[PDB]
Amino acid sequence: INFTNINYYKDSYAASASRQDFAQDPAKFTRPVLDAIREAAAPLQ
Amino acid sequence: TIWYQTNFVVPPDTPTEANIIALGAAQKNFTLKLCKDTDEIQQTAEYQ
Amino acid sequence: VETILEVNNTTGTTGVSRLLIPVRAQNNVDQLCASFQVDPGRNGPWQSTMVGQICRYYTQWSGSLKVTFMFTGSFMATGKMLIAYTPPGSAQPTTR
Amino acid sequence: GYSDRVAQLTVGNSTITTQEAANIVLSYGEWPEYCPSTDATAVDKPTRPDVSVNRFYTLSTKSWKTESTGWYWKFPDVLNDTGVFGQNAQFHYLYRSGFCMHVQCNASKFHQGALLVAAIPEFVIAASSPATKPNSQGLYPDFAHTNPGKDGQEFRDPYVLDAGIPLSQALIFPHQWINLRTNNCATIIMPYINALPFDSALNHSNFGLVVIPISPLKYCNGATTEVPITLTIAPLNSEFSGLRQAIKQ
Amino acid sequence: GYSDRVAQLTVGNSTITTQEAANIVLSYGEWPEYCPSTDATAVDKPTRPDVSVNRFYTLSTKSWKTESTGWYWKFPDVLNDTGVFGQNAQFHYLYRSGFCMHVQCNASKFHQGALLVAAIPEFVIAASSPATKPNSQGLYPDFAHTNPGKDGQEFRDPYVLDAGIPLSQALIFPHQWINLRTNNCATIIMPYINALPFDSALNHSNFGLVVIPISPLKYCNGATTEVPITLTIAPLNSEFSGLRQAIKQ
Amino acid sequence: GYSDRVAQLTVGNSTITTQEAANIVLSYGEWPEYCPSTDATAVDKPTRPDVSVNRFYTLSTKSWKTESTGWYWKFPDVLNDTGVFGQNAQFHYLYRSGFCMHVQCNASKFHQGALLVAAIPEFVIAASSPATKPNSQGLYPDFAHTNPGKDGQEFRDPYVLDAGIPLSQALIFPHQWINLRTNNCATIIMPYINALPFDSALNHSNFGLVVIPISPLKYCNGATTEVPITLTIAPLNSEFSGLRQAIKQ
Amino acid sequence: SAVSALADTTISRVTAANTAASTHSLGTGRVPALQAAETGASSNSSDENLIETRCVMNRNGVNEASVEHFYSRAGLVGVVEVKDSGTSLDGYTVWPIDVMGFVQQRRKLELSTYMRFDAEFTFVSNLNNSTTPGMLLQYMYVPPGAPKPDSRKSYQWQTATNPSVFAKLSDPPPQVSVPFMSPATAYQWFYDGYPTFGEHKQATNLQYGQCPNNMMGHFAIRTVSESTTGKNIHVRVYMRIKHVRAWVPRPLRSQAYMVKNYPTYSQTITNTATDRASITTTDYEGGVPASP
Ligand SMILES: CCCCCCCCCCCCCCCCCC(=O)O
Repeated sequence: INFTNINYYKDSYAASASRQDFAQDPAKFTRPVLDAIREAAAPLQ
Repeated sequence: TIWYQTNFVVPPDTPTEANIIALGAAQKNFTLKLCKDTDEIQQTAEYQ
Repeated sequence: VETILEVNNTTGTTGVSRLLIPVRAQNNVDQLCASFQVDPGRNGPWQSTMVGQICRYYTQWSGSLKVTFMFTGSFMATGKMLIAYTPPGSAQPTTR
Repeated sequence: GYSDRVAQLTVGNSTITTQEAANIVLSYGEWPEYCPSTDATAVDKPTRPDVSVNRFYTLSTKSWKTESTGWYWKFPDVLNDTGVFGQNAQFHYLYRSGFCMHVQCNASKFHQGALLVAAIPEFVIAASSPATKPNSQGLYPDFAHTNPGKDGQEFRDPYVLDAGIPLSQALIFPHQWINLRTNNCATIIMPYINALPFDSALNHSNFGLVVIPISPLKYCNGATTEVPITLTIAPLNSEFSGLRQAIKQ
Repeated sequence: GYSDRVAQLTVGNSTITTQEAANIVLSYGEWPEYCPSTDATAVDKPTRPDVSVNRFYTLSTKSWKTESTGWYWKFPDVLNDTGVFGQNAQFHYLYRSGFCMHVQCNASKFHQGALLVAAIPEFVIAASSPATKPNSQGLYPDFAHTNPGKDGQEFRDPYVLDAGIPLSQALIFPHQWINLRTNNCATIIMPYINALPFDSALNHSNFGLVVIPISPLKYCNGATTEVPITLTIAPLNSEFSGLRQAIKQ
Repeated sequence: GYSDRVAQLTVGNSTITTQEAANIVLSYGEWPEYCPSTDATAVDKPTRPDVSVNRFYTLSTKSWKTESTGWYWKFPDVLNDTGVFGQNAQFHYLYRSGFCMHVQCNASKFHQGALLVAAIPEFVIAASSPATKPNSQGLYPDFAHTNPGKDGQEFRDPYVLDAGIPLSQALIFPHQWINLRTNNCATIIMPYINALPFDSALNHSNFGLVVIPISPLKYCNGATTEVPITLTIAPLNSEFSGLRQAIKQ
Repeated sequence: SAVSALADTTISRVTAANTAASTHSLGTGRVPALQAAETGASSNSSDENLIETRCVMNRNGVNEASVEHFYSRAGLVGVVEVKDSGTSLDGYTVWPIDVMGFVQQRRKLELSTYMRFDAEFTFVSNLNNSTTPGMLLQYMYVPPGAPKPDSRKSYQWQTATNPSVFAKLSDPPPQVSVPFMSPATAYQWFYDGYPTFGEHKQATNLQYGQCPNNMMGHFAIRTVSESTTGKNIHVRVYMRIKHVRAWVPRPLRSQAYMVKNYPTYSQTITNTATDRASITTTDYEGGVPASP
């Protein structure tokens, strides 16, 4: 029984840290290219 | 380690020495644990 | 994200020159080009990498690493390299 | 499942062709877009001079030498005095736009070297102080180094990007290499990145555009020595608001 | 409907890449296979050390010269003292395996020459006698010429394959050319060929692996003179039976 | 509902028969097993040399005397230099296996004495210091006492197992007695016990194998004096991963 | 009801990527190892395609590497001395709120270009000998434009609108949660520009890079006293960042900082990687080779 993530004040920014929304999307930094390259292919053909 | 499988062969009139650039990164199954404080930069006084 | 390894972190090498692995035409066969350890948090070539600098903010790491080598010679220059990763227990190999 | 080596970029009345191209970098996977009404704050109707300003501008050509350190530009600053774009940037208080930066450097199959072409958002230029404490003038860079104009500024310490950050990690930014054995151009499409929907094109420079030779240019006697590097850019989806008297700087 | 020039051979923990490859020769159209229970004769359960022995071994590098005659190896003999394969060949009486021989020789686009890479089953080496009748020692080749080890042995008379058979007909064997203008490697997958299901890896050599320069290596002054030839092989589907004390030879 | 006195243990090409056997101890009621994919951590494909290494090795024979204290071995260390198992332990970084330890000691119906055969996991050997404080060399045992090899090491103080723990409680470990009036052998099947799925067979010794005479050997004049004790072991479900150059120690 | 809400509050584990089993491949046209780093994209090569891997159902948790967990850790951001002895009998001090004064918090923050977050400020105040006698302190937050105090008795301490915290030294550290206060959408640790128009031909040019969207006023601290107390108080301000949003990651600073609000490195540039003897030396003795 967990009793946490409860806000005691009227303003929302007084709540604790929001640690339930882990998202991972590395494509925007690792593959920022237009023509998607397959792994098994020669990239420049 | 990097070894010469064969030689580095060039025709005439082209540089005989070149460079290899190494780019390191992590794979999809990379993970970190037990966040701590780094030891990269030191400080002896406040930056005022 | 792939970032440049500072493999040429030798004394005397300054500036951008520290990011280059020199390769040249050999007079003998089966010679050693360069070497480095693959411990990301260890003082060495991995200090210059984004993975190497974020690893220093954490105690323990796990997973496969990845090194991409880019040859920057002439279009006319050809060659073949053997890049070997030696698991723990052995020192740096002395021969190919 | 691969990328073709030939490419043609047509925007406005300009067209750029290349036959040895690596790819086209779409920075952070987002295309340039106009400000949505959900994110806008100014109430004046913006002007969108579609084809008169969104077009390729060939701005500066630097000669790559064996001891070159590199050069950098600031995107809004490099176009503030050219064409219809410069006028709209001078006549309007507010401005926003993406761009498509295209760096061109061709050499023979007997040359070698590699450039690092990166688009650095909020590229704050640092000054290197000679360990002087009392807040001397040499603690902050002059205006010629922060806003180089269209001629660009050559790096003093490319190893630290003239900003105290290591060059080796500059690949965290939208980047591309020009490896003379592989390709002769680098294309980066960059959307408008800023904490504000609009901003002044005169005070604030949204992006820094660096071109740094990692592997030095090397060739043998007899080859063409003058190997230029040309920077061509084009604003994309550029808007302007807050019309008033033209202000130079 | 054609063969690609690039190829990658992955077996065990080893991987070989090539970018100028002709094809891969599958000798006699049969893949290496384990001994079927219908053809086996020994009743002891064989050991199959899958990935510890079936892997690529880079063994010897010979320097191709303009007056080179060629070299030859014997397949089981060349691996009898290397790695986990050598140990299993020394600890077990019986052995069988195929292999994938890979010969590597790269040179510039300004060199020329062609090698003949062939895998000769039961390559019995002949001795050239000086017309001597009385069964002298010079009537049979010494052990250094029949089992050269990992260093290989250079041909004395490549025209007759050191066996009295004409070199011109050696193409009846599973072969491949290394033509410097076309490719830089030669791959031959060879199944276990023998009149017995198993055999001793120490006494009997199943295959001879020859590399003979038909068209001599020629280049002009200024090119790289040292042009090596590297032999990399890998056993396939290797079994061993009849365990006992390790026997060297 | 009982246990038969005769037994035969067949693994690999080895077979051990006994006609006066007590039982077979299955340590902690778990059989040796290969590492499940749920518990593995290394991504390299392991090698499983089934019958070449999983076989009985007769290693050492110690002579039981009336004033003997006992002997101990370390399981991975005692096989690191014998047979195909030793080679795979030297060529691979990672290793895991169970074993079936079999201690043989026969004597006439006119001899008497009892051995305690126990398999101690993580048998850390202690040094007995002569009450010396300043961290002298005599504070830690040398390598000959921690890794005795195949000859084993005879106990200095069997009463405390050379580890400061009382011998009387060593029966908390998987054990078996060799009571000369009852049986002449002791069999212990031990699964791989370690906090890691794999580990180095050279640095870490998973189990200590002790043979301690509790009731001393006694006989009358005329009986055979030389009463040997033979240790035969066999790895079970042994895997190896991380192939590299063979490392001795 | 809301019982289902409170039950689903434990940190749920999402594991790292699994590794699938793979085998050897002998053919042409399939080259997952060959890449083109010039395209600016990182290599998409997998382990499965370069070696023969096993099936590993990975169960290592990745939740600790999130931006929130990386930043939601209170670090020192300011040290304020309330001098009330010796030559400065002020009993009050007005500290300009700037979180770029200390390296550990600064380097972590500069990992990103823009950040939008709420903060939880904590004040650890004590005397020089680390003792905490009962002494009433007032920590008043002075937003940009509010009148700043100039003495321990001035009218600004009435705080009829300014938020103010009263706490003795002996109490547990005061702690308040501060919202995202900024005219912009996010705080901007790097502002490549100037705040005002003009020629910018000044000899110093100290205005370069100063974005007023980050300047959030001052923290006025005083001892609620009738006269001088003769005791100096040190207030350590700790900022814990919550509800974090980061944009445009940057290289982590490699040169030592020199000033608070500016990137400025010494002319003696330190290498990012420590030096070694040559390019072919590693300090790892390893084990004894079995057969050299
Ligand atoms: C009762 C007293 C409470 C204190 C109120 C603190 C308010 C702090 C504002 C939020 C801090 C984050 C923004 C800091 C940005 C300035 C950094 C800089 O660019 O130098």
